[PDB]
Amino acid sequence: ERVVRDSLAALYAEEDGEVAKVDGNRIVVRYEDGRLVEYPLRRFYRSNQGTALDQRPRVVVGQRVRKGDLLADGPASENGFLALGQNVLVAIMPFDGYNFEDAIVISEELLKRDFYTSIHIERYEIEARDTKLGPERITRDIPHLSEAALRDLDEEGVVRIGAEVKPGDILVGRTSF
Amino acid sequence: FGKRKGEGFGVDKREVEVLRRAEKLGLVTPGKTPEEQLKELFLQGKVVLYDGRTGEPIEGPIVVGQMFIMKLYHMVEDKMHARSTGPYSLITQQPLG
Amino acid sequence: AEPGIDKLFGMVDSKYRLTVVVAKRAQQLLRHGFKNTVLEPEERPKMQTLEGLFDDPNAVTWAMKELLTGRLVFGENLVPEDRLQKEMERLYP
Amino acid sequence: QKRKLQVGDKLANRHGNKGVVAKILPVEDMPHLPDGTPVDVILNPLGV
Amino acid sequence: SKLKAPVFTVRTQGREYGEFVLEPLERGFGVTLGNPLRRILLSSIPGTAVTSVYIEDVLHEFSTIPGVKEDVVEIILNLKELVVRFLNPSLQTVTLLLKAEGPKEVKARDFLPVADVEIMNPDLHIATLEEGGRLNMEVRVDRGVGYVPAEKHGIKDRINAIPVDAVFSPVRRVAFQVEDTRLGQRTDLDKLTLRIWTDGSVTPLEALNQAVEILREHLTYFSNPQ
Amino acid sequence: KAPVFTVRTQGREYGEFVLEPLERGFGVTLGNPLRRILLSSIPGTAVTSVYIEDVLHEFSTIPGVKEDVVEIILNLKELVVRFLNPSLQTVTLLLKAEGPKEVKARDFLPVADVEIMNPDLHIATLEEGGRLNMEVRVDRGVGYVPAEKHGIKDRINAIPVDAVFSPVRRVAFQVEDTRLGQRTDLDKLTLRIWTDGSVTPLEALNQAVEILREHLTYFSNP
Amino acid sequence: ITQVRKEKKGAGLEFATPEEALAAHERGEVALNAPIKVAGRETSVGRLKYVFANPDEALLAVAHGIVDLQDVVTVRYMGKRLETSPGRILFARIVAEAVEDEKVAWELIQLDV
Amino acid sequence: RQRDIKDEVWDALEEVIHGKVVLLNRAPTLHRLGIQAFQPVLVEGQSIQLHPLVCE
Repeated sequence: ERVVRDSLAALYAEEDGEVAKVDGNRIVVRYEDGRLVEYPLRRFYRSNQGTALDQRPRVVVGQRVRKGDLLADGPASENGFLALGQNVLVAIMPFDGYNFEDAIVISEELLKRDFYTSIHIERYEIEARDTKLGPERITRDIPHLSEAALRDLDEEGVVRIGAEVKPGDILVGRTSF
Repeated sequence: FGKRKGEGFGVDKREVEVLRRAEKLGLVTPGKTPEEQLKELFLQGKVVLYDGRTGEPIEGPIVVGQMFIMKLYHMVEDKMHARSTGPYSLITQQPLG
Repeated sequence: AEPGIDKLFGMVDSKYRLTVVVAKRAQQLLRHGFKNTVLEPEERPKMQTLEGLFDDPNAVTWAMKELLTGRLVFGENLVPEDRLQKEMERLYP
Repeated sequence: QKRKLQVGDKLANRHGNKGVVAKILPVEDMPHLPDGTPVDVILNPLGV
Repeated sequence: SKLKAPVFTVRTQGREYGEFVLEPLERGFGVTLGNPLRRILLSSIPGTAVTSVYIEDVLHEFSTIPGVKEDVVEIILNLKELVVRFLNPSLQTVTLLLKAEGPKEVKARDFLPVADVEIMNPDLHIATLEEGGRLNMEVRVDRGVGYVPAEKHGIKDRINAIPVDAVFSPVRRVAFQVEDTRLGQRTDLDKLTLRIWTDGSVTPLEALNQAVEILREHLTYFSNPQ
Repeated sequence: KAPVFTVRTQGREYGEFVLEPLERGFGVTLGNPLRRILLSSIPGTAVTSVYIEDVLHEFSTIPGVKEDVVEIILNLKELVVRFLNPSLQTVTLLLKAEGPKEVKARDFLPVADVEIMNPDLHIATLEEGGRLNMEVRVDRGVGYVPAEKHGIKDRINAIPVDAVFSPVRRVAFQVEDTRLGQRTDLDKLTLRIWTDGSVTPLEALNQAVEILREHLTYFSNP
Repeated sequence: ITQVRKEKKGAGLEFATPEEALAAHERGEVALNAPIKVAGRETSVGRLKYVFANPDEALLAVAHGIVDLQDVVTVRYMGKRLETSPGRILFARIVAEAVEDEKVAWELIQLDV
Repeated sequence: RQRDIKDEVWDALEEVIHGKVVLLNRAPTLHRLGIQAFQPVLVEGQSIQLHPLVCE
């Protein structure tokens, strides 16, 4: 319980009061002072190690909140605790050698209710430099490639937010000589 | 076991069989009623478990219960790395990326 | 394991001689396209497809079974390489 | 991307049981309680 | 000394739960019958589940809707719990719409009623809204079998649509009890009692009959030797 | 879609049965109940009781005979009896031998509509002055019934014998992973069946799927 | 699957005739696999009450829950009557059918352990 | 691409790896058996399915 607030993953309340606005992006609270404090929730910010840092609210719209109380969960957190994973009904037994030498067998029931579903964000990048034959630019206009291949690229060459790309698909354009 | 006892369900023959194998194993106390046998057995953190593929009860009861297992940063898709060929480095004609 | 690998190791004075024999035989089988096989039609290694049984594509398996038959003769300096190759290529394109 | 728990991924408890997803067996062919509750994870006891 | 045809009792509680007694059976038949039926029940029973989701002003699953407490991720997570009963067997796909706004709690009730379509769990909270919060979405529920990941089917009704993990199997839990019964002259005979917990889209009796037919068909597969 | 069923039998005793492919999990789903039925409920015959002239109990060895009484009873458990008469439930075979004579199962006096499948089965040997007079009872049953369980005797001093009713001596199935298309976890059900001879493996398997189907028909009238 | 059941219920009691030991087992006085001295020899109840002709038959009976794979019984293997569990001869025939040589397989393994 | 995969293709794969073997090797290689050949068998998932025996 101490970890999340000491890790500053989950955002808490600075004073007793009522939550006027509850949203996934932000949580605004009205305190006893009458002051309106907005808490912009960090939503799926890429970690240095890849895992998504998200913050999900836990307080109903327009409800009482005390000082030092949870407003929204942090990454790997449930109800203001540290939830690095999900506790699952584990049976400790050999199974046809599938659990062999620390190997772990798993029910597809866990995949059913999306237990152990890690959101990972990879950071890709393209940097341009100027050469005498021709510099480099981030554009949608990419030679010898179908529009169907550029289906998920906007005008700027950036992959459209919300698209599903696969290995081989284009993320950012860049052309030189 | 209370729901089973409340509905009107007796003990499973498979359960009594596991209690036989366990009595042979000496986990549970001998001679007591299957509900008490299963009581002491559950006290041991073990339950009568049936192999879903066989149906026959897994002879010798096994330990079950929620464990806070967590997924680790060392997942597969980041690590998987197979290749027929690969573009060779310019500084050295060994394949790199 | 491989079928008859024991008898195969027994046929040779060296497991690696078995290696070179099976290998070179497989090279002959691929260069000639299995038409130079000493395996009878019934002895041909089969494989299960969605269509049905077909000839085993792998030449190594073929060579190992051919060697199990003992119909193959292996040894050092059996025949000059040029004449050998030209004869085997004369019998099979 | 929301990477689910495919075969091979590194699982572990807090007690040092570094584990690897063996075979994600369906709800059917997995050990289950007499009430019908299907076990979520099968652990090798040898690892203890 | 041949055992005749045992009796078969049925004790169901609503549309979700059902009990099915068979007795007396010869020794060994309790689990011999009890288990394969269970397997087919949990595995290969056709059902319905949310396969697609498109929310307005939402480009992907990992987006979050203004004025909405739950993110699109958790919203989809709640939508996976949606039990949709298709009244008509021939029908295999339904696109439910949902428009809600203001300080209200969006539930399975707010789904626009479709002909021959019945939501079994109306109290399922999908998302919480706010003053200025607008939730407009179309979810596609299909009929299938077992579990199909989003990466497999990849169902997208439109561009901004989001593939949803489909837990088709309506059966939630299966058990079966083997009890000691006798016929007076002979003892140790097995007594079966099949317990079936279903989501409600199909009756435990229906699912059991389907499992029976599946097993029987699989036995028909053993007819032609080669 | 439709699974092919490749059957490969060698005589009346052994048979392999490949069913491929089956949707994930169906391999054991078919294998195990068929296995249980095959071992427990296939209509078979066995020597339930055995009587001998000078043998009071099962453990008292036989004079003039190298073979142990228990050994003989064992060979009689191996004795495969086939009832040509579908309505025949029990047959009492008899055996008369003396001098030095290696008894075969064929030495049993022939009974109408009763065929001993393995007559060459060595039951007992005899010596100079040795006499063997026995009567073995065969009943139609299913599965395995220990001597104490059935507890039947045609007469006094008649020895109860563990009934090896099930003509299927063994059922061992390997559910090996086969592939069709992209699916590779499909369940190739390799069902191996060892029978005694009275019932060919295929007959046993078809009787098994028949029994299972019949058991599936029960989910009709509440 | 290859270890005997060192049960304590029997406690090495002396028995004149084996049928007395069978009776004692049926009474529940003595476990099936507990060490017992019947007459001159020392043998458990499982080796007397359950005498399996065929090694296949032994497993046939195991599958019916009649006996276990760890129950020290009497099973006849390769024309020789053996004192061992059905699981142990299960292992023997595992080796045999794995190597397709029934003789040198039984000669290979050690059964009494 | 990824959806270019088909039943026929996987069948062809199954045909070519039939009779062929892959040299599996663990880090770090300490001895001769640090690498060993295995006939490839296609399996669901994205992880190498290794034989339990050769682990030691």
